[PDB]
Amino acid sequence: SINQKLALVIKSGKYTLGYKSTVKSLRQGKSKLIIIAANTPVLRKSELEYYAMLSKTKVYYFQGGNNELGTAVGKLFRVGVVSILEAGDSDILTTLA
Amino acid sequence: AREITDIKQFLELTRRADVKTATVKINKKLNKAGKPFRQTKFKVRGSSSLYTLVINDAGKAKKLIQSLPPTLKVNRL
Amino acid sequence: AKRTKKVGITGKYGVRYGSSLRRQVKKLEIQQHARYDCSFCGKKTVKRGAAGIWTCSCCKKTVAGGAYTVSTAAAATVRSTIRRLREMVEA
Amino acid sequence: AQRVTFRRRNPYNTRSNKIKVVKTPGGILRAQHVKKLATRPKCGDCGSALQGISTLRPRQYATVSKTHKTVSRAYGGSRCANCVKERIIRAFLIEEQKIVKKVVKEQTEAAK
Amino acid sequence: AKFLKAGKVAVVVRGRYAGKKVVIVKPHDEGSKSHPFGHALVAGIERYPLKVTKKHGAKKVAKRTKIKPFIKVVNYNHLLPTRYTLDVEAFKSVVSTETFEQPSQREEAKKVVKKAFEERHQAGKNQWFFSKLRF
Amino acid sequence: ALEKYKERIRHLMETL
Amino acid sequence: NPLTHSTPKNFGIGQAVQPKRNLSRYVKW
RNA sequence: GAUGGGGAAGCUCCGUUUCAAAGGCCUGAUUUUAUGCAGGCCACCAUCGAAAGGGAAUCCGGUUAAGAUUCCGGAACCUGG
RNA sequence: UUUACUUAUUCAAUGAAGCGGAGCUGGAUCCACGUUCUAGCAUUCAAGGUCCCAUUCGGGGCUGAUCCGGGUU
Ligand SMILES: [Mg+2]
Ligand SMILES: [Mg+2]
Ligand SMILES: [Mg+2]
Ligand SMILES: [Mg+2]
Ligand SMILES: [Mg+2]
Ligand SMILES: [Zn+2]
Ligand SMILES: [Zn+2]
Repeated sequence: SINQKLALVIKSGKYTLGYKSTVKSLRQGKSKLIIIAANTPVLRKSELEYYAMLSKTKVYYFQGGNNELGTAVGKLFRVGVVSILEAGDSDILTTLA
Repeated sequence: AREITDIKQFLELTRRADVKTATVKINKKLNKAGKPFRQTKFKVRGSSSLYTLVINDAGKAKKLIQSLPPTLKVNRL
Repeated sequence: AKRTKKVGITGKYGVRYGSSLRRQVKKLEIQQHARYDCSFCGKKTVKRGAAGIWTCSCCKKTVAGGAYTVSTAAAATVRSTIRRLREMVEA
Repeated sequence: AQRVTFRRRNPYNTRSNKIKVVKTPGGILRAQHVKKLATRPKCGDCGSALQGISTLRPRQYATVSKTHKTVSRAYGGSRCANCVKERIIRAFLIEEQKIVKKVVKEQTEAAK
Repeated sequence: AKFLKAGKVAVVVRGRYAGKKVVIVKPHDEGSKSHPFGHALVAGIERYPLKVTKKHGAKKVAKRTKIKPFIKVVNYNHLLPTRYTLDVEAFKSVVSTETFEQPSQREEAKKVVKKAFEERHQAGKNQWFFSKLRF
Repeated sequence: ALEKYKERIRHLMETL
Repeated sequence: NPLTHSTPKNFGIGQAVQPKRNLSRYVKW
């Protein structure tokens, strides 16, 4: 599942959590996929989508809020957006997600 | 009331058109709780505000008194 | 260390008004003073300002709701019914 | 031990009749009437106090310069920096989305 | 990959020039001793030209087509990049790290930028760049 | 001078 | 004329402010 | 609590913006018919009602038989031009 | 008697602003395909298009914005 792929990325790949680090990765071109929580405000989501369009980065819309996204990435805190910097062990980039 | 610290500004204030009167006041004070010394306050009476220049040097104060304009009405002590 | 065996928040009323009325008031007072999750920012920071008005301390979002709870069962049923009708109209 | 009196003919403790006790150069205590304190101006979008704006009674704002009542930014004064930033972002993104939607609608009309 | 290259048009979101459109003349990803952060040397428009119609005469059009530029070093977090591009070959030499340090080579740099922007606007290029953002 | 400026602007329109 | 542009106005519902029109039929005489 | 209106034999009553043509501003050498004002714009209601509500700005020292943040001396501030 | 009509009379609202009919108007009897991810913005006889002027700082006409009605809704 998508949660299993995220857990595999957490245990094997490179990732960053949070809007500011995600934007820095997008600006530097190091990002490869961004997961956006469902309760993210629409202006924030639009800015992330515009940055992803500029940097040619894939966008996935997580079915769940920031609490669920934090649980899925294995943290005890809420996360609004997750940027995957390197996922070679996981198949998340090559799949539909 | 305003306090001035620039000597050129004080001279310009003394030569200002609306200025007619000045006052020279002498105080006996203590510097760093030591020996007595003499402090001189020059007060120029403007139309809106009164300007005060404070000088702690007796010789410089005497020189400034000599350098005051002659048409200015000076009230000593 | 529980200080009261059963009255709870209704200990401020003492021995007055009757026990059944005190229980009835206790349930709704716990509901109205509880803290609720914000549907926008995802935090448990929503409290009642006045009856029917629920504000989130973070993100400053104000939602209309029930007198002593954020969402009533009737409102949830109305929401589901309106969603079904809208889906039928679009389809 | 020195007791004081109101200096005006209002004998009641109203919001406009507040006093403080001050010692004069004459060596005596005397009442001194205090004006009501000013309220900081608020943002028009979020309601927070505006940074860099002087806090005065509304008539007193006519006596100060434009520096004390503004900041050097668009909506300086009336709105705060974060709200101005958010509305700039919203304006740009919505205009871009409008262009995108118009192009998509024209393509859909052509294909339909 | 990277989109914050020379010639990229961005919108300033913080500072005195907030809400105004600039073009990146020189990016700096690694910062410097001064401004120890990713930043960009940009040239933008402080005062946008007014709209002109068919009925306006030569003097009125000349008055309404005036452009006041500015040059700025700005943090990346204070810029919102766009998808538009603008040629920076005409003022690439005058906007540099040493331009800002010396008072006042900024005046000569802004004269060059003003002349380039006014000539391009009279030519009619970059309508979105020369259009004021309404917010 | 005005004619020369118009010619320069037209040339910039062509070449830009 | 490169300086002039066509900016049509949308006078539909929920759009730009309605222009002046002859309301002689609706005059309260 | 008047006016516009509407009741009442009537002294007067209702009502307070309606049910009213309820008043201000801009431009003009208006293609000239020759000494006659043309083209436009914006709109809602009198007045009374607080010496404790709201509100521009002043203090110190001295002075009288009895005045005093008001007079006198000194030093300020507001409003309008 | 039954069934209609509006013009007296009655009720309500408004900024008396979009009512009724028709379009060799368009798309498919119905619609305006001018507005629905977003706490932005929308105002100076409206820009543009086209006929003139006497070109000169600009000024007029049609259109943009279909027509008709002897009923403000
Ligand atoms: Mg009456
Ligand atoms: Mg009165
Ligand atoms: Mg009072
Ligand atoms: Mg007395
Ligand atoms: Mg006096
Ligand atoms: Zn919240
Ligand atoms: Zn704000």
